[PDB]
Amino acid sequence: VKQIGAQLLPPLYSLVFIFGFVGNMLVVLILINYKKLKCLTDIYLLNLAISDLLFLITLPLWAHSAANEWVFGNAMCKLFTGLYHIGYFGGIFFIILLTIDRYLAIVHAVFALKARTVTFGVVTSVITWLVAVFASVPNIIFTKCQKEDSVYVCGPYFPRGWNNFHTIMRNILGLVLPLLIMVICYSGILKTLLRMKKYTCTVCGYIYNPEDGDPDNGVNPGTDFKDIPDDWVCPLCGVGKDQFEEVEEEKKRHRDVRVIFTIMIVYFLFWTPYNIVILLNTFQEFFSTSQLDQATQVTETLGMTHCCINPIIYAFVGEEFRSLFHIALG
Ligand SMILES: CO[C@@H]1COCC[C@@H]1[NH2+][C@@H]1CC[C@@](C(=O)N2CCc3ncc(C(F)(F)F)cc3C2)(C(C)C)C1
Ligand SMILES: [Zn+2]
Repeated sequence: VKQIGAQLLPPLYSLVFIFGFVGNMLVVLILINYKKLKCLTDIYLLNLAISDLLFLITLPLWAHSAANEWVFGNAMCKLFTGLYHIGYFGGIFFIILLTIDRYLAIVHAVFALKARTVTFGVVTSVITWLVAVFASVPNIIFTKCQKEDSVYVCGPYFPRGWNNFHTIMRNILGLVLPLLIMVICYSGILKTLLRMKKYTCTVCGYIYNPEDGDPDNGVNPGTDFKDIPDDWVCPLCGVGKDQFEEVEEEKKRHRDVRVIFTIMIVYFLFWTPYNIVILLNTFQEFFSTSQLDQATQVTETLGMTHCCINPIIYAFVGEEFRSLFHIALG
């Protein structure tokens, strides 16, 4: 495990820092220059890129210290632990705000006034950074630079009280809160999208509008396509219900749900294994102890590579890159 750490992490963390810094800085430049931070969602996307930047700028010191002793001092050990937790806790909170922003705008039809868009986004973002700072305060206090087995190490030294409280709070803030928000928000968004979703016929091209409906053949307005009976047929050509296909939303705010939903799902796939093993390692209910100790180190690496995956999601899943690529040519 110690030799695997000296071999695997230095080149891995170097590649994550190169791909991560260039990618996340491009997101910041595209939000400031192309989008101009006009919408409310753009301010939280900018803070999410800053959350990743603050996190990934600590990788050169972790990459270096994976193969040799800690030589930056106790002051840098405390500072770089703060940037890790502010970047980690900060990031997950801005993903929750982007999910809440979409839930209220799609499910409840709420909108920020043009004059109060920049004012609301700035005040709530400062409050989020303050809550992310207070969540990192315990980790900055107890993480120190001490010597263990004649080797200088920058690691956590929490008493049994604050260590148990650290573990449960990291799970509540990084695993229970985002997952509890995911199930309530995205289901509610899926419910309202399904009712308003339009369906196009593959034969004649007849686009079924739910707001208008089809009063002619006994379909009152505002009815869902899934709620229409099986014996129903197309008004133009009279084809069957099985030939009708789905239509993508014309509104970019409705198509943007897939971008933020992926960001949330990818966060869980990378950070849940770490959050679960620290809970199993701290609260040894039935627990073999060496397996949980090595598993905490392996799952931490996975979580630390997550910083460079956010710009890759906006490139492939998001249409904001393909639109910018067409503008860059003609
Ligand atoms: C100062 O603490 C930091 C801020 O506060 C939270 C904890 C965080 N811990 C740091 C994060 C960098 C760190 C690390 O990433 N490690 C440990 C050693 C290790 N050894 C082998 C493998 C292996 F086998 F899986 F490859 C993985 C790993 C994972 C280390 C390189 C300095 C420990
Ligand atoms: Zn038809």
